[PDB]
Amino acid sequence: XXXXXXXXXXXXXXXXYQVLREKAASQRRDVERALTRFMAKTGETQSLFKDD
Amino acid sequence: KIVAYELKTGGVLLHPIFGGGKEKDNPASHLHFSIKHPHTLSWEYYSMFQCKAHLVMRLIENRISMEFMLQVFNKLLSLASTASSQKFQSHMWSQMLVSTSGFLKSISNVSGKDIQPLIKQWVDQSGVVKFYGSFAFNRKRNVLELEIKQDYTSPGTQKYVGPLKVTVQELDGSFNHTLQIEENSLKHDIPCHSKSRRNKKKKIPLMNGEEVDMDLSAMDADSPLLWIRIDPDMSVLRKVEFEQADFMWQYQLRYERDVVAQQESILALEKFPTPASRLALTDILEQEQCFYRVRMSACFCLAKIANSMVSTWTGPPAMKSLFTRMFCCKSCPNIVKTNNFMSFQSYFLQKTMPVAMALLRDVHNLCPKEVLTFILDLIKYNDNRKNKFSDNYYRAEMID
Repeated sequence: XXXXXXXXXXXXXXXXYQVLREKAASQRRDVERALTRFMAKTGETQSLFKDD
Repeated sequence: KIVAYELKTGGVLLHPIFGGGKEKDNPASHLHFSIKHPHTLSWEYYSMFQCKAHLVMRLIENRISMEFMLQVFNKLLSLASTASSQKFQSHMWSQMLVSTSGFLKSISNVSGKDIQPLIKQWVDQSGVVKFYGSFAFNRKRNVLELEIKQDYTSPGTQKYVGPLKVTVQELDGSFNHTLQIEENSLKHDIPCHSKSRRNKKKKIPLMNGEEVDMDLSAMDADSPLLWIRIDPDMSVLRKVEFEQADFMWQYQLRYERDVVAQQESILALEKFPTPASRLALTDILEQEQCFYRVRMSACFCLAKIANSMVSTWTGPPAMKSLFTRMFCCKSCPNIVKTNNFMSFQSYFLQKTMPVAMALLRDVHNLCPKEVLTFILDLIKYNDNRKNKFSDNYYRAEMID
């Protein structure tokens, strides 16, 4: 079969349930902290310590 | 609110009485004037005024039929709406001032009972009554039979209320109710239960309807009693102090037909104990259809008692198993995440529980590290618009 016949490649299952929703929720946390850092250094800023 | 405020402060009194003629007659001048005036009082005072207003109308339920209350109020509003909406009957019009005296008169016209004692107790002696109804145990194979003493004295803010009655649950039997007296150095009996013996055979001789329960777990050699109560319908303004066997408290938490009883055994077992059976019965209470806020204070019971589990860490890191065994989204492989609403038992319960989990501390550095990281993970796994319910307060109490 290694020369004559052929096959088909789908190649991406990735269906690991808890791992999937870990990916999604971790990404949501990322976008949270990203926009936080952005408007953090963007707008009027007051701190918790001095100069953070 | 009422007990806390009138033990902070003096009474909240409902005068008919003046200090007319530049007279005071104000023991309740612990801060300020009240008699003729709105604008002396505190919002603490005015709030508790309304609260005593609720509960004294409950006492008027306690002496008089609700149907008669409908009768009274219909007569009130009949006379008022009659006296309204006319050509101003001259000199004959102020029937819409329907104040205390003639109202009382109309009550007694509907049913004249001894409610002027009710007045001079509660309307006209602004005092909260604690209760040292001291549990004794006769028919502990005792010659004397099912007896408990009545006791009270605690000044600063005290009051002595005598003739009332007492509500007791037997094993599987009668709601025993027993009179009270003044001159309160008293000893009293119970309308005795049967010889509840061979109770392996007497499994359920009709506890309360078709309720189903079996434990010989209590001190059941000679305990034909289950629960003490004075006035479960909460007649007298009360703060009741007594002691039972802890078995009886926990078994009341196995079931009772009063939220009153359930949260007060919640408080009584928040004080002292730590068996793991306490933890067990607590969790058992948390997992049924019983009540919402019962379970919230039950969470705080677990908080106190697992804080008493420092050297006695016998149970697990608590309540993680409760999020395990009560919460399956898609069987929840080790973490509960998504869309857990529309069942508002679970709404309040998920809203409450991780706070009491964040209380769980044992003295090394009080070390709730697993709980810490777990709660951070809870904050991770929040829902999209699949929840139609604005995932808001859940965030708020995870933050708290």
